[PDB]
Amino acid sequence: KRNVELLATLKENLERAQGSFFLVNYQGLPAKETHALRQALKQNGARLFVAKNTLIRLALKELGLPELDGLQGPSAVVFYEDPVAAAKTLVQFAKSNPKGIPQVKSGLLQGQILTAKDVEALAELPTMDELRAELVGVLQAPMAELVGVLGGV
Amino acid sequence: VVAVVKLQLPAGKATPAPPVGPALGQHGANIMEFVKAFNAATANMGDAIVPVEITIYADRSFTFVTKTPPASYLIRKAAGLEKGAHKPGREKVGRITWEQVLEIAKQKMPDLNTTDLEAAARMIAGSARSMGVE
Amino acid sequence: MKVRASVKRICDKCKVIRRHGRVYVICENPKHKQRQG
RNA sequence: AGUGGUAAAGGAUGUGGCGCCGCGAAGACAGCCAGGAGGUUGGCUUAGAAGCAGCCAUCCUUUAAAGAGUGCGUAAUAGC
Repeated sequence: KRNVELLATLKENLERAQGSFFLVNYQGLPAKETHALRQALKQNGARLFVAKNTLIRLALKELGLPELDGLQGPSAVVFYEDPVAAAKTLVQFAKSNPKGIPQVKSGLLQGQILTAKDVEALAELPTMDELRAELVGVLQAPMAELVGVLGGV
Repeated sequence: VVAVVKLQLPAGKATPAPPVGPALGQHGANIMEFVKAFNAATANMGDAIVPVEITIYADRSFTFVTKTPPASYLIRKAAGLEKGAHKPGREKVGRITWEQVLEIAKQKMPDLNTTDLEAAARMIAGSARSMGVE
Repeated sequence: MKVRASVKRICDKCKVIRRHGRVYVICENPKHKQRQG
């Protein structure tokens, strides 16, 4: 009685469907304006529980049961928890960045995030509005393993 | 100056009596008798909650274009809800075909919050309930 | 209003106020001045 | 309470006592913050219901989880 078997058995289920979730303080948006950034989530993403506005103690502590390295990024204040795991997190990050940014005074700030398995840095989560299509780590290898003939030209 | 107001008229008629309307023609708008112009528009839209809905520019004007029927209404619009002819219900002309609800939208499922790939299964269950198709 | 008795509140959210053995109901509507002490 | 120091009907977020109910630290309630979500838009009446006018509706998607809208209301509506 009463918080444990209910809701708690789904908070780690829809957030464990993979390994690449995030966290954003969403709320400062009217029902109509709020149903746009969330409802549209399917577009920029794919139902990815981009933090259905959990709360606290439940989402943060939840890390224990699952052991997602404890998304120790930001539990204070609003807690949305952008479920980038249940959808297709990667480059869609931008679809949620500009939306909750280019509209109203700071639509919805971000919090934590796990890069496949690592912890997404606060200051290193926004600038990446566009999930590196893997090309990044590939834009300095093949073009950096064949450029001594380009200064070879 | 500038600032308009929201409004929801019908989908078919145009006669502007009390809808087009102490609403627009007051709080902010122009001209009246939006009916004549409503018929030339709502004619192709009006039978499942169609919001546009009612404004007033510097003319004012005008008809043309539209929105469609509200979610539920637009979901079970292919029913008939011919009921209500007395109290809350409740006899004769009730069903609308199990497939109809789906066939009716189907298309009738574009403009909606966030998005929906089905308004005849989950969308119908809701709106339909408001009418009688629970 | 008063009455050496009765009082089962009223104004849908009419208050049961404890004041001096004074069974006094307080509300937001004069209609309820319930003085039964 | 001065009951001690006569009284019933009956009234009560009196006082103290059970023998019991809510604790999801998946950290409580009164206090707080913000959103108070899109089909929700006639059924009659639509002069207006497009929850906040009367004869019932008891469904759906959708997330802060969802009010078949408990409530200040007029012309619907619009605001709490």
